[PDB]
This record gives sequence, C-alpha cells and structure tokens, in this order.
Amino acid sequence: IKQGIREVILCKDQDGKIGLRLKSIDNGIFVQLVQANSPASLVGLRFGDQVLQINGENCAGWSSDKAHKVLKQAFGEKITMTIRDRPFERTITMHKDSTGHVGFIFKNGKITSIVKDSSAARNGLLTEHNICEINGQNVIGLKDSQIADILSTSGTVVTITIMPAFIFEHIIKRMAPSIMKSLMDHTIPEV
Ligand SMILES: CN(C)C(=O)Cn1cccn1
Repeated sequence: IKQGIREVILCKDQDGKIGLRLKSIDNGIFVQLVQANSPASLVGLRFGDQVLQINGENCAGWSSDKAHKVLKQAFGEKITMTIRDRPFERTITMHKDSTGHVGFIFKNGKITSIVKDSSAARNGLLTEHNICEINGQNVIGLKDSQIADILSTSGTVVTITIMPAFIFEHIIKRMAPSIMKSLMDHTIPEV
C-alpha cells in the first residue's frame, strides 16, 4: 500500500482487451478484477487499485457501465491511467512459530478469529477482513485449502494484504465466484 499516485501506460491486446473490470465505489472507480496474461496484469494493476484518471479524464462519480464504455472508446495504441495504490487495503507482516503458524482462523477469505500469543496477535491482525494478497500474490477466489497451502508453503515470513469485508463484499458483488477463481490473476508478478 503505497502513499502515491503512479501512472501506467496500457495497450490493448490483439482482441481489443486490456483485461480489466472496474467497479464504482463511493464516487470513485476501483479495480474489481484483473485478467491473467493481460495488459493490465503486465503493467501491474491490482485488485483494489483506484483509477483516478483515464486519458486525463477524471473518474469522479462515474458509474461502472460508463467506465467500461470509456475503455471501449479509446485508440489502444496508448491508454494512460492514473492510479492510487490499493486505497482500501493494508498490509501486515507476520512471523511463524516453530510449528509454522501465524495465528488466525479464516473462512471464505475472511479472517474470523485471532489466536492468543500469536504473531497475528502481536501484529494486530483484525477479524471481519477479507484476505486479498499473500506475499504480493492475489488469492481472491481461491479456496481456503489453497490459501492454507500458500501460507503453509510460504517462508518463515508471511505478508498479508487485507480489506474490510464490508468494502470487499461491495467490490466483488455482481461477479460470479468462478470468474474470480478462473480469471482473476493469481500469479507472482513478472520481471
Ligand atoms: C459499458 N457497457 C455496459 C457496454 O458497453 C455494453 N455494450 C453493448 C455493446 C457494446 N458494449
């Protein structure tokens, strides 16, 4: 979560796709989903990102349907976006015990309990929060077992990006879980 407003240059793929769905929240526009192997994924758009501008047009107060339209109407040699990095999210760092726990319970992405004397307790992890990312990798739409697998398989250090469930549930609505599971980019970023 960066306290900054970066700029990205997109470029439509061969099919006129950039691999993005946007959702209106509280009179801004925010990334609802990012397709793997897309211009959006390569330029490093993330779920949760705020789109402040598109081609120097402010997005204040747009509907979703309009932001999608805007993206169609555009000469895709170069589309230029202004992005505030995941405004609604925060990142916690944790360390595992000898027994390879960080110390919480979660369900459907949502942390539901913190365990006394855990690193999760020491670090102030909160319940009623949807897990968005682990060590920089989006996990949204995965199943809990797979998130466990990423956590079980992560180093001694774990890093989680969380979002308040109320806000999370309001972003993902109007989107069917299988799309989230199949299409939402869940890859380590390329370099
Ligand atoms: C932005 N929306 C809802 C649409 O563009 C729908 N559409 C119909 C034909 C081409 N696009």
